[PDB]
Amino acid sequence: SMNPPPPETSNPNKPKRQTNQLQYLLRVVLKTLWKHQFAWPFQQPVDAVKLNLPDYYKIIKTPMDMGTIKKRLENNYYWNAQECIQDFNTMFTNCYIYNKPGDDIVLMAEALEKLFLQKINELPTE
Ligand SMILES: CNC(=O)C(C)(C)C
Repeated sequence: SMNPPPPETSNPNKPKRQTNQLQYLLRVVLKTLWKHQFAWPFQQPVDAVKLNLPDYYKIIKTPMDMGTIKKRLENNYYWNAQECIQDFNTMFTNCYIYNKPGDDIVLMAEALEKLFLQKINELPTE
């Protein structure tokens, strides 16, 4: 029922890059999803205490959210685009694993994911 530490956003010994694909992931992909009317449940780690979801972190062992992704991107945490794409996919998958099919949150994730897929389809060549 308690919250775990959030995912890290800093790790000085993890090697890092700033690539054109990672730049697109921030300027286009994250910015597009972040501004959406359905972004709000996804802009920060799930607070299982405030939301009264005592089993959330029993089920979701690889938490991820756009607040974390945003900080990772702003702080150049990633080596490659794949790492960041994986973080978005973990976020959507978690939502679909935890929640009931058809729930509001699922529809919200689906709307964000559709946009994510449309933007990733035009990920620039390196
Ligand atoms: C991303 N948030 C969720 O999946 C809830 C469990 C609905 C708070």
